[PDB]
Amino acid sequence: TNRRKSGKYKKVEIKELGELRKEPSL
Repeated sequence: TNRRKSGKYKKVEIKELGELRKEPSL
């Protein structure tokens, strides 16, 4: 069921990088 696995990492790709986006550090 690859579609369900992909969705988990897709959240991280946006949010976890989104923490750095809060700026300056985190």
